[PDB]
Amino acid sequence: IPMDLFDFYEQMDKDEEEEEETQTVSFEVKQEMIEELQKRCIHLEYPLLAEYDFRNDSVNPDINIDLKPTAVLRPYQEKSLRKMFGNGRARSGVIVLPCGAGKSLVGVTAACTVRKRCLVLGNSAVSVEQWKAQFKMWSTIDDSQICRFTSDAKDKPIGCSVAISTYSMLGHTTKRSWEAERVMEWLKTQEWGLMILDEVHTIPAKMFRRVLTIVQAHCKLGLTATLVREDDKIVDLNFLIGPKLYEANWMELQNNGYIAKVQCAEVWCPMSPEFYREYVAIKTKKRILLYTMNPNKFRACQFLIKFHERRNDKIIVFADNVFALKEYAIRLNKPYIYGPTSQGERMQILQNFKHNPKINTIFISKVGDTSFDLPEANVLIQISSHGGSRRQEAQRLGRVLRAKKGMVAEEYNAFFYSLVSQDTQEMAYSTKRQRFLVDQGYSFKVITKLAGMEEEDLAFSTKEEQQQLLQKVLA
Amino acid sequence: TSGTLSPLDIYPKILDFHPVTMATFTMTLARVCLCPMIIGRGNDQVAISSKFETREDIAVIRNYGNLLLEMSAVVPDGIVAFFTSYQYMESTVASWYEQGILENIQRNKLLFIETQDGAETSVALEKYQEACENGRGAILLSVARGKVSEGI
Amino acid sequence: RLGMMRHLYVVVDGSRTMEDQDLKPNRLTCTLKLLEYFVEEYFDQNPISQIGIIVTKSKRAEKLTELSGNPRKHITSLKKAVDMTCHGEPSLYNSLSIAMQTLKHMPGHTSREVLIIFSSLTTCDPSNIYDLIKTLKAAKIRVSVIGLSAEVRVCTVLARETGGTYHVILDESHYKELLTHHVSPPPA
Repeated sequence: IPMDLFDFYEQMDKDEEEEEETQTVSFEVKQEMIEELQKRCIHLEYPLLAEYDFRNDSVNPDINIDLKPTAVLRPYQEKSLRKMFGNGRARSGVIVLPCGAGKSLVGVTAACTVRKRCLVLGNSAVSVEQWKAQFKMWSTIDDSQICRFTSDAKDKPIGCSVAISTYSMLGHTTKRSWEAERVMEWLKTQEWGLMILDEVHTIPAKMFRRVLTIVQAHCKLGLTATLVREDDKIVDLNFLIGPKLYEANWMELQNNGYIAKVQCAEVWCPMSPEFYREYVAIKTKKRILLYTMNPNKFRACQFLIKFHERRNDKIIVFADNVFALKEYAIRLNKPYIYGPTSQGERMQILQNFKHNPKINTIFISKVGDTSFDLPEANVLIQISSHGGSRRQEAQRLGRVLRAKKGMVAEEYNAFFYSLVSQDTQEMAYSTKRQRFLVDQGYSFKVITKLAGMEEEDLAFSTKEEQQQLLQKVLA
Repeated sequence: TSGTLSPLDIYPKILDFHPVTMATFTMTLARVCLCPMIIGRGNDQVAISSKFETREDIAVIRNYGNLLLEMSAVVPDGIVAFFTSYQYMESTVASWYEQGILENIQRNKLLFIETQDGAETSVALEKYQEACENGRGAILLSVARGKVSEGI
Repeated sequence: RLGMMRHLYVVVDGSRTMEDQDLKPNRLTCTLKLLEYFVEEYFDQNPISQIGIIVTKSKRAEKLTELSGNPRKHITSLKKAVDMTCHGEPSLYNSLSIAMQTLKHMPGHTSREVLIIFSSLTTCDPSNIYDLIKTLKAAKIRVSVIGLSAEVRVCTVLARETGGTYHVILDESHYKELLTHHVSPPPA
């Protein structure tokens, strides 16, 4: 019976003296006792099923957060917290929802419900500042106990939620990675007990994974929309944070005056003289530029901007590469936003795009992801298949697009487009993209021709024009 | 007697005597009657704490004012809304005569306030029996203690 | 069946409440569609007869078909009405006055009848409706009401006082049963 049972720490492992012989592990591996990774503590179901239990004799009895107030979440989010009360730590650990519908609120509520000494992990200071703005109803004495805790200073019991910090490892002041042995954990190194991760996909990377791996970490919750990069690490995240409690939030459940119905499309474009000579012959990182700048595909992108500007729709055009961004945008004479565009000029372009009926198309680089209050529109065109994550295409779509007036309860009232050059490595991404969007509940189709592109003025009207671009791209 | 009294105990409690008991009518099936309760329908429906129901504006505005309007507009029949006091009744229905500009029901109902008059009471019951939602016993507000309890 | 001749004024509720989806597609669509089925069955049972069609909508009365003995006008009018739908609130007093004016003209041995399909709760008319009900019973104009989920007392008295036919309809099957009862002739 476990009334005497010791349990202790060595470098990244838990060893269990004079044992109760617990299920699901090897025995006398190198001594009479059981020995697991720290990170295996998460498997509380394997003892719970057996009817086994354990005690935290290493406890520290100091004080904790109360945060008694409540707020109102979206109908699935409320169902998702209600499930978490239901399931408990044996059968909980991540939630997936867009970066534009209430993820900050799920984190402050997840900490106010769970109610333990908490450390909040985030990607960015702006997101700490959005959390703070969310959290003001549960903030103790409004503004006299909230503080930041990162590379310049630390103070107070709370802040953006409870104490927030960043994932970073540049040196001894880049907080969570550097501090990962001092505080956290109620069961050993026992100052705190609860972990809330915003942007949770960020942690299972090869160096970062160690922050999570080198503890027992009692309660853990993660929140994300991108969930994984193109190589799919996600089997690891079940171990590292916990299993996935939720994924859906389909626009099928929020149509009539609520968000958008999006017609999704992929566009297959043919390939014009000289560009495949050179695509086929070049194996280097330049070849990405011949399939993105393919003038038949540029003419589809131009024709599509013209159709939706003729109807006065608002359009964001995404370009994965600053070269591509500027070659498309300067030719189409639409503003662009990227890293080196300043805050003053970005806020002028974005205010113009949202409120000026003359400024209806803009071009944007990778800087929108991971926190660029991207503006509202009704049309999204991606010039390329990229290598950022099929799941980030759906986060980006979801956070940017809304219903056009009048038509707020129809089958579709917003539009997404991804442009693909036929007979290239750009095509490989489609059978995955298509399967992921339809599994996310989206109506998605393939457009393979445009015989009305043969009825109007567009660029690259000759071989000589196309040759002028081909020489510039090759250089 | 009092019509119903089946749990029996309160009368012997009040008397400090133990009468002979008897149930002395044949009753009809439960299905002709329906006795609902209302409190909310999603997990975000938190405005009904009623720690100070006489002061909780958000609670009066939310399902107390809003559920009444949903139920009355959907179920279009002659329906009387009973209240615990005049002050609640006045706050819940903005009416033609509002206690504030900030009150949360907009729909044709009739009032039943103090200085009721025996002749004036009948006018409101003539209106409710004749037609429309509104009248006395119809889409009208009355405090439960008040005269409407005599009925017609 | 032959023995006498009937005059019947079909009156339909074209108020905003008739748009509702409670009775197939919506009440307006289900009622006009079954009412077309009734006209052909009533005229087949009653070869020497007449009908006229009135609606109450947007707080007025409008004549969809004039009083006549050819069924074709009435099914063509029920077809033409569905497109223009329903909005607003009844005008029952003005509809019983135009119907009265046509019915008063008719001779001694023919019936006087008004058939009303009712999905409202009152009517917008200022005029005293009780004076007009007294006048219907003197004139021998009989008024029947088929109501949707509704028992509002002035309509029910009005159908009882004029002859005894206030009926409630809760399905498309029940409405076809009610119209088919009205297809049935009077004694002679």
